[PDB]
Amino acid sequence: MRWRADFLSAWAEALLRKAGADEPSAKAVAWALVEADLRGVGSHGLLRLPVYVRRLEAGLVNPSPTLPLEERGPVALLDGEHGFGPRVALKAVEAAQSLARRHGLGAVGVRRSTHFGMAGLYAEKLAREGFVAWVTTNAEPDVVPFGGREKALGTNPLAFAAPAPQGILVADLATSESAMGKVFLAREKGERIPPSWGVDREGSPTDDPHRVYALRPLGGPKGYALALLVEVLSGVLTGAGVAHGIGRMYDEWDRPQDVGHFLLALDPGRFVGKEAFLERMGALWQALKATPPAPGHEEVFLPGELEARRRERALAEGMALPERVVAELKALGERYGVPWRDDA
Amino acid sequence: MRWRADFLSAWAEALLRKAGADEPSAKAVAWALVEADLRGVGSHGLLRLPVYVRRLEAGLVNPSPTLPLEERGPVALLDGEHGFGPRVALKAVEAAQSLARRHGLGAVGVRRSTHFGMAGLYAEKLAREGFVAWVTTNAEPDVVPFGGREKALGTNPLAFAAPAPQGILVADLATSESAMGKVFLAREKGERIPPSWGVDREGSPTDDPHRVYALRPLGGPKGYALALLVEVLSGVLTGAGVAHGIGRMYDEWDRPQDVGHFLLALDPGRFVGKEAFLERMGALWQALKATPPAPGHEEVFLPGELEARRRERALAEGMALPERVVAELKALGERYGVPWRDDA
Ligand code: NA
Ligand code: NA
Ligand code: NA
Ligand code: NA
Ligand code: NA
Ligand code: NA
Repeated sequence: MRWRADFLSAWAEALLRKAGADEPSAKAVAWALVEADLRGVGSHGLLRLPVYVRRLEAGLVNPSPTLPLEERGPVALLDGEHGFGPRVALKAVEAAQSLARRHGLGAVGVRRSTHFGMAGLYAEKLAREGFVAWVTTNAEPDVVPFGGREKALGTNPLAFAAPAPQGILVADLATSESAMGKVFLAREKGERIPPSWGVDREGSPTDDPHRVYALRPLGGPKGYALALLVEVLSGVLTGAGVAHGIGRMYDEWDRPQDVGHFLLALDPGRFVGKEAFLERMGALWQALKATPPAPGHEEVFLPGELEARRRERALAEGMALPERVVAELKALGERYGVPWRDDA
Repeated sequence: MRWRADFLSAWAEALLRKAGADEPSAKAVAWALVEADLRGVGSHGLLRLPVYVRRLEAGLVNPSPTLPLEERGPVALLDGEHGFGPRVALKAVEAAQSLARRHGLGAVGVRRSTHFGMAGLYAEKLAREGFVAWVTTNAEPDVVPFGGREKALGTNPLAFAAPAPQGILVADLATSESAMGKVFLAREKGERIPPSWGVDREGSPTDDPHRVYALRPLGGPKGYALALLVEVLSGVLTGAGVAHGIGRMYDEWDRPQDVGHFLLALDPGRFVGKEAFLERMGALWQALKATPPAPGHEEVFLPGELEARRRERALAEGMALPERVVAELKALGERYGVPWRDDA
């Protein structure tokens, strides 16, 4: 069962306004979640709308932040004022590209934000402006450090993007084996998960998403190191919450999260040159596509390539949603007087 | 059998001078390789000296580069002129910290360099100057892309570092399951390797380092995406060799490599603040050390922590080297009239 993305986008925005979010915030969230679904990244799509709205309802999210920005040369600090992550992140994107246009590069350290959805969306937006982009965000601890048995770091994802003649190369990855959102998606779809993703409360691997207590770092020490890099850039460096100091969106309803983000935009025009960069990216892209596939693969794909293909398809045939997610969205619609669209 | 690091360092430098390297280049290489050995990273230690010298002998390395540097605000491009990687990289480090001191951040794109050893060494040096550091380098293809069966990308490692009250957090990781240097080390030590690291020429996993044809990306798609990020920053963006365009240090003796590197230094003083940054890093460090260990672990360690401990120990008790490496170094010493030190 597929749904009209444009209708769901309008619906989500309306529900958010009804819940109290101002116009730019409601649009930013509707955009971030639906865009994720379009690309086939359900872990960061409308599946998240219910908890996002509940956080607002509980008074843990700023519905209309001013978003103070302080510039210092090619560096800028953004105060999210506890606004919705997508709203905060989109302003960070604008600030980063503006700084890069003027100085050749721009770094934005964000504090007091909240879960911002798919990191790749922001990196992609920056790349569409002609910049090489690097975007990171920390999160409440859900992952054991390498060699440890208790949660110490968030899934702390990182995203990177760069323009190419063939399209936008976009990488989006949690530094743990898997993002927690994928565990949530499995729960909604009623599916088992790879047992290497996490362990139960007794430290044993489990393929039951409902029994996952903590996640494991990607490839042991390496994913652990990457999680720390993301933590330093997104949290320590910005003035935002750091690891255990970050409020848990799903478990702590006493105060705002204070999630931090880090965004860096680089102008290739200041390096090898804009035209040269694109031609070189094109040759790299071409080379990867020309690589003979491994068994079980029809061809090699660039990060973001399949996502772009899925988006086009979903915009034409509609986007899919798990029955359980729809049921929750319907209940949410009734709670806020913005009924699920029967024409969607 | 352990050896005096100071004696080996002096020996290597002398052999390099004898082979034709100028003073700064010989010192840079001796430094990079021995420092790697001290930290227990033999994959990037003196094990590499023989091939480095052979590259110089064959006329594929500039023994005394001028190292032209072009600054453009917080960005700078460095022409390695085919000099030894460590020599080129050390100048990049100096340029990066200088730019960061003036602008708050500094990015250096390096082209026409060669294998530079352990990336973590450069990130660490930058962090000791008070900066958050990010260092990457591309390399000739040795890794299959996710979904592919032929080599398309180098092990393309990335390193990150940041100062803390307890020490310097330093992450150093190849984006493939393992670095090729670890495969070489296993060969010298006469040990088997994890079969998940690479495949033989027929595409089958092998635990025999002598039969490894291609390596696999870290955790499939994620390591592949990370390798591309490193390739874009180190190669595409800099004007250096890109993937298949990079000369193979071990297999192609017709022309220089043209390896590229990317270095970024961030001044925390321009973000949350220098003092605040250190205190926050200290709390994060403390939290990780306080995490209960998993079975088989005595405690949780920070990236770079064990490496620092090993360095101190090696400086006091001497550094170890595989018998096969020593034998090759001895043959090298005789070839260049700089005999292996019997007092080492
Ligand atoms: Na209420
Ligand atoms: Na009310
Ligand atoms: Na992804
Ligand atoms: Na010769
Ligand atoms: Na000669
Ligand atoms: Na390492």
